[PDB]
Amino acid sequence: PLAKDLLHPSPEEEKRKHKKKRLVQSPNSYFMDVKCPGCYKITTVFSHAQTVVLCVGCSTVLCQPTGGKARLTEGCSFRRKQH
Amino acid sequence: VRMNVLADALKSINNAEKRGKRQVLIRPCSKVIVRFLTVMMKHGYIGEFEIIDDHRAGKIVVNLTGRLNKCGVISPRFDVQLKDLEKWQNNLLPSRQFGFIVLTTSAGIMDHEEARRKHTGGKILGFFF
Amino acid sequence: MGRVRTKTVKKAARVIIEKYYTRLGNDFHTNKRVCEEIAIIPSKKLRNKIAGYVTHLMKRIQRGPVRGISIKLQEEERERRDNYVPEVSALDQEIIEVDPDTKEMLKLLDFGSLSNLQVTQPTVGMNFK
Amino acid sequence: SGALDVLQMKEEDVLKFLAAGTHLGGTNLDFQMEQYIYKRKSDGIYIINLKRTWEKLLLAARAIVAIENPADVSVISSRNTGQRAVLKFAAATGATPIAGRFTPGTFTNQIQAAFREPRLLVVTDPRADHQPLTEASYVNLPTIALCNTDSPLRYVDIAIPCNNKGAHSVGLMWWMLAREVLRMRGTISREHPWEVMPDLYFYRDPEE
Amino acid sequence: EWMPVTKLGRLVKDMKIKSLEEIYLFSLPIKESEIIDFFLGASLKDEVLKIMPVQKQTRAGQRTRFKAFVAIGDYNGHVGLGVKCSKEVATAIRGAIILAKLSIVPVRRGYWGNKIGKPHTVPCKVTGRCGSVLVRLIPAPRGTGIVSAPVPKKLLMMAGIDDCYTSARGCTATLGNFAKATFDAISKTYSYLTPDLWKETVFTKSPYQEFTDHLVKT
Amino acid sequence: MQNDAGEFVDLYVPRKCSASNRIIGAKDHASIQMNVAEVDKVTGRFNGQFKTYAICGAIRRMGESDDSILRLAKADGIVSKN
Amino acid sequence: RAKWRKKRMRRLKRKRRKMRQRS
Amino acid sequence: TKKRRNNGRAKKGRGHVQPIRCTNCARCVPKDKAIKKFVIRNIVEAAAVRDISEASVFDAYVLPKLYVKLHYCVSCAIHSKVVRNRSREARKDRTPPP
Amino acid sequence: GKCRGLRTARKLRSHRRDHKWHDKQYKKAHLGTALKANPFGGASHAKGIVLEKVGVEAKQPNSAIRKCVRV
RNA sequence: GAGGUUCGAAGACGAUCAGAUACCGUCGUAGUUCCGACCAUAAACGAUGCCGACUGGCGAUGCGGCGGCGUUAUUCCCAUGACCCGCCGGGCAGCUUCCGGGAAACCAAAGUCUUUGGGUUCCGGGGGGAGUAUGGUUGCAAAGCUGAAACUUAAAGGAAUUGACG
Ligand SMILES: [Mg+2]
Ligand SMILES: [Mg+2]
Ligand SMILES: [Mg+2]
Ligand SMILES: [Mg+2]
Ligand SMILES: [Mg+2]
Ligand SMILES: [Mg+2]
Ligand SMILES: [Mg+2]
Ligand SMILES: [Mg+2]
Repeated sequence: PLAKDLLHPSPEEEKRKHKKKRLVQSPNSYFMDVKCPGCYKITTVFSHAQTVVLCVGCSTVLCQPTGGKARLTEGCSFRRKQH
Repeated sequence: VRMNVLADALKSINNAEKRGKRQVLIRPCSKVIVRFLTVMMKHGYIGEFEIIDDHRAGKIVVNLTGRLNKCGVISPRFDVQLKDLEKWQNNLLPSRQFGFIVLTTSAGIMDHEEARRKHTGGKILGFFF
Repeated sequence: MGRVRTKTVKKAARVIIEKYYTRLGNDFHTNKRVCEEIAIIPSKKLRNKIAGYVTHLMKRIQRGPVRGISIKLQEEERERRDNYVPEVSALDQEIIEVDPDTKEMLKLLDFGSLSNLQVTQPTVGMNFK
Repeated sequence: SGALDVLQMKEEDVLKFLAAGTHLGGTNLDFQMEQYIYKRKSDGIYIINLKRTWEKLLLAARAIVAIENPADVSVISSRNTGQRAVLKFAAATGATPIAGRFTPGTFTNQIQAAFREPRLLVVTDPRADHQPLTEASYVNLPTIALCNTDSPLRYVDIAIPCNNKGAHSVGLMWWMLAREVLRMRGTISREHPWEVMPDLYFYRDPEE
Repeated sequence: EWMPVTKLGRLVKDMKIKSLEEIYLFSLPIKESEIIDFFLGASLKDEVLKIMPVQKQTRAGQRTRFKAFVAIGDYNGHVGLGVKCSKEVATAIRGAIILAKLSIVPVRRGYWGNKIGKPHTVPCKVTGRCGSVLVRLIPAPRGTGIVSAPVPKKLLMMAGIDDCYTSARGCTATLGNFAKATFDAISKTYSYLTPDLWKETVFTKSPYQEFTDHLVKT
Repeated sequence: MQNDAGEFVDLYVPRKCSASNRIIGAKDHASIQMNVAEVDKVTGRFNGQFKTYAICGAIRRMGESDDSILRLAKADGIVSKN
Repeated sequence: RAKWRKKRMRRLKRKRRKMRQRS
Repeated sequence: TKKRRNNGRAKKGRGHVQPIRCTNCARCVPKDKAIKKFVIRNIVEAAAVRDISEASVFDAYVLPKLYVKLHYCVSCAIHSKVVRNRSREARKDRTPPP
Repeated sequence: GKCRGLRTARKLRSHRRDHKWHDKQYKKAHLGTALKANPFGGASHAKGIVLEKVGVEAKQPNSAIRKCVRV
């Protein structure tokens, strides 16, 4: 109301805004660099997966896909932090 | 759909200044927008606007002031032949004492006064006053 | 049925009492001819009819004080009640029942004060649609 | 008001605000009041920022003080919790009180016993005593209010964000206003506290 | 003789406020017709517009009661419109003048185009509209006089507009809101926000505030 | 409003809301003009002068006024950095 | 009613078809 | 002159919606329209409760209830005083107040 | 709404054309009928022979006999 | 063409009524039921064209997503799932207000309109005559679609007001 400094919007109130509605359009998605228990190999899985992500090794299956984010299998880690 | 990107924008910067809104952003952006807003900047009709560069189209964010009663847009850009320029600025502006028909001639985008100093006609865009 | 009172009576009655609470009592025939003194009531019916509420308002007063009424003792009584006060109304000894978030408000203030903060239970919310 | 140095928030003051619960708002939130809040807890009770709560409090002070003749400040309460309060700042400042019914156009009418062309309102709840605010549209009446989180801000110069619900809290505000308005100019040191307690300011239920 | 009950009233009769421009400035409600009678003694000539008989219906015949409109102005800046309904014609008129008197406003007048001499017309093309009907007031080069229907001419001639072409429509017959639409036309001259204004206001005290000493009277 | 001879015509220059720059009516009775005092700088005490400060009707009936009081007040150094 | 005159004419015209078609 | 914004009807977001014939006039009405009482009347009523609770072979005994979904066309709803006919301001106030 | 475009000079002309066979005052003037129907063949006055004198009875609210001529 | 549960134009009687070829009764044909062709209209109604922009609140809910603080359960957790508390998109809706509209009733939109034009589709120009005549066309036909005039006519109408009678 009568004074919203649109150009310098505080970090919180872009994350409560639909991706394209923001001041600059950025995504709300991410890749995660995933461990899994058997192999030490790290796959570069994208959160919003669509497909089933299989291990570079073989046997294990990492990510069942669902509506939004991917369902990691049972006991496996991930790493956002980048860019 | 988005046919005319002025009408789009100018509605939303008339239509804030009624509510007394301090500043507004305009979603699509354009060259023509910038070039016609910078005209409004000179006669005072707005303050400094700061264009965001979303990689695609552009957004702008217009500092408003109280001063703009209305800005509108003549949607088809009729071709104004300099003899008509009067007959327009009669029936499209509140007085002969202020009010600015922004149009677009041979020598750039500008108000009607500046097309008259250079003695050119061209295509009407809109008007603020 | 026959007799509910008229506003010449209800108003005059209430206004005698406002002005002669001390003079009147809870009898009829006494305050009956008090009214002959302190007023110029022309008709005997009315003269007499007025000492109507003059009694019906004393029978009320002893039992209770009217929510809206004219009185001297009550106004005097009210002043006395107002003066009485605790030495500190809001001191609340030592230790206020404070939420952790409330503690957070103090931190932004940067003030430091004594207080244990407890947060407990599920976030039930309020009401049952 | 923004007390850059001297007329700062202090500590003895803050404990009052906490004790009475003047920061504990209502469950709900009229957006005009999202400037004056920091969190809601669980349950769903909003928390007013005692810093802003005060700045504003002085802001009303500056404005009442501004009034050259102190007896042309109307001070209203219709809800009872202010009834006592308003009389008591009114007596402290020498301002003019209206407790109970905001009576028919005391602002309009050159015939009713009460008119008054006062130059500032003060009100307990905009929500409740909501005539005088509206009559304050027909005269050029600024208007201080003792808003909650749940309170519309049609016609208020300035909103003091508080509880205005538990009598206990109300009084405090009618104090602090009274206090500041006499500290500013009047007849208090700044350094020393009052003769006057709060206890005087926040009503009594039928008790004795 | 007065008995000014309103403070704004008191200040007027003791040569305290100099010109009503000092009232309008602060947007204060005039509420005593005699005020405007101080402050525009003589001048202020008062023309009735219409005496239209309304009438409401009841178990026995029809209550008939008259509605007078009156226009007021000083051929120099200030004009007003008063509409009073009463049981009798002379009461209506007399007591409509009392309202018109109250509800007078100043009209800002401007200039054709060449910026010379004294102000003969309206600054902008203002419009004003009352329930359907609407009246537009177009600026006007000197000599043209007023170019309208009778009724807006009789309000504009009063305002001290010398020249204006108008454009009106709706149900222009319904005189009341022929005249009330072209009340709000000439009110909204001074609401027109032009470059000519556009300078931040210096600001000044107030009558209540300067003279607050004399109101608590001595 | 000058003319040829710099001649200030127009019987008054209206006030003008502080919050919208929008010109405040002749008969806009929901106008305000809030006078707000300053202090000595050290002790307290309104002594000196005055932050005058106007607002139209429309902004009041919108609900703002106090949003638009603060923002001005804290520009004018009365309020500060909450 | 409306419905019962639209139904009048849609009976009456049908008599002019019949009357006409004879000749 | 739209009387009820809603139309006394409670449709919105649809088209032809199940019709139901009334429990009095036998008159056809929509489901969203139509007044819908649902009576939980005791079988025995107020009087006989204690005749029957004496004569009962069993001890105590709760007694059953009829669960009828009454279901009136508006005609019979008004004629037989289920609803009434309110003021312009009142028409709106949709709460159900005992 | 209206068509508003810039190479729409016809859709407009041809719009404002036909939406005159819904005017009443032109469908007298431009159709045919009028010239065909009015005994006065588009002509201001006309001459004719008086074949008898006939009184006409005026329309209810005003009773009287009007005194006309069959021509 | 199949079938005949009820209801039920038409149709038969009983009453009611001055009469009732009506209502209220008792029968019951076409049809309502199915499968196959046509017909192409509703008060087919939100009496609101479709796309597109902008302008306030506040509650609710359907779906999806996202986040969190809960716990019932459910298991050692889990996964869940079921409740709670948030946010986000787009859905059906509600209230509230001197945005602003709006003849008015009213309308987050019927707002942005003498401060007149974002794109475009349709379509009305006093009432009847008349949705008639005639012409054309589709249809097996009811009818559908297209669709005049002479003549007459001063209001017909809409929104709200008091009345006054139900
Ligand atoms: Mg034959
Ligand atoms: Mg349907
Ligand atoms: Mg068959
Ligand atoms: Mg039957
Ligand atoms: Mg159709
Ligand atoms: Mg429309
Ligand atoms: Mg248009
Ligand atoms: Mg016609």
